[PDB]
Amino acid sequence: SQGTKRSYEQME
Amino acid sequence: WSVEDIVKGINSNNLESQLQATQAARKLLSPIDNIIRAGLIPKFVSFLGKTDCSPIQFESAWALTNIASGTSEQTKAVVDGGAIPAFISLLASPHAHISEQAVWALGNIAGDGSAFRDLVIKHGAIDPLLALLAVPDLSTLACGYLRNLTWTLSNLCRNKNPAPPLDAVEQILPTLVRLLHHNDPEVLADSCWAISYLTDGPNERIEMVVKKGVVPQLVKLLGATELPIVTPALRAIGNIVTGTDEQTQKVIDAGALAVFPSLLTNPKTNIQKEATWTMSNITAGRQDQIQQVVNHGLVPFLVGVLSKADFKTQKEAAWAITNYTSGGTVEQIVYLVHCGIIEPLMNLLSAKDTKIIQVILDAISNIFQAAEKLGETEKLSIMIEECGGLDKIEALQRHENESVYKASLNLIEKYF
Repeated sequence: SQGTKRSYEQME
Repeated sequence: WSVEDIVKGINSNNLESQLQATQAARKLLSPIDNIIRAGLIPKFVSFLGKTDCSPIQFESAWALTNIASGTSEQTKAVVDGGAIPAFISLLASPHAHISEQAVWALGNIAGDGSAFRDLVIKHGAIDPLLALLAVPDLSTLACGYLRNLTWTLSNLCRNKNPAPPLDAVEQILPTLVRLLHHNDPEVLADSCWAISYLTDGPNERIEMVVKKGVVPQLVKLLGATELPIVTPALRAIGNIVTGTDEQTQKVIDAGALAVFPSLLTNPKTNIQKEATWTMSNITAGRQDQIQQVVNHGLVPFLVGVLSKADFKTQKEAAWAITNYTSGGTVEQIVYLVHCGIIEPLMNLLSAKDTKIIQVILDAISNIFQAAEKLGETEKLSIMIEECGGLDKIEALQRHENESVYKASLNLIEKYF
């Protein structure tokens, strides 16, 4: 497996 | 002068009467809807084409600029009056001060929304704008002029729904890269903001930017002292590492990780949060990329952030940890535990935020899977208990969220 990329809008 | 006096002077066939009147309309605006009601905006726009009279050109651009800085109805009045193609024509004016007025004006218009932005683009503003910046020495340009040109370009890059046309971004990008090598803080800031806008989208938008070779200069700007420079630089870097592993790799190879000990400990909350966000996406990468986080000695810094930061920054730290444990090796996870990750992780299990609970439980689950391959599950269990973790995990069995009570139930039955 591998970690989850989160875009800027996904952070906020 | 009152409105009627100006209307008479502007509508006369005497050029100097027209000039005097436009000067008066400038100072009044310096009663917008009464000016518009008299239909003076199309007069101002036509005066922009009087090449043989730069004074009335200047006065008109000024008047049109004031009205455009008002409400949406007034800005569209200026636009539907035809200010956009008129201003674009003045970009190549032999009068530099007139060209500058046109730049600033086109900048405000384009910065209103995607519609007006694309209108400025579709009337062909980009080529003459870039031509102005194609000089061998940027210092030949007025500092205010250069700043306005940069700010205008960033507005042409700004906004989604829809994002700017691909060909437009393609034409603008190399100029933005060169502006990143400037020394003026404001020029650097706007250029970085422009980059942050372009990297705020699908991987294809990221790839365009990264392929231009912009990353090494971004990383350098990341180390600047000026906060108005660091903030968009960090945003741009952050957006890039949301992409593919290889796009993220180019950030790493540029030496970005060396700046993060200062970023993660920066007194400004926003900088800390977005640096931690950035780290979370890097630990979401491959094992060799996670190892780079380790080698730069960033793990104790992440542990520090998870322990002693504001809650929303703590949440970003919890994401970094879980992403670490998802892709990391058993060896990388062991080192993580030795940096004292367990207690601050447990402390946040009592947070009222459902998302961070799910995220932390996933981290715990991943760490147990590593302990299993070590034959050290009991010791991990005892460690989690001794820092108040067991009490919190059990309380989470009566949680309202399905993912939470399932995971915590699983952990209890399985290891406790």
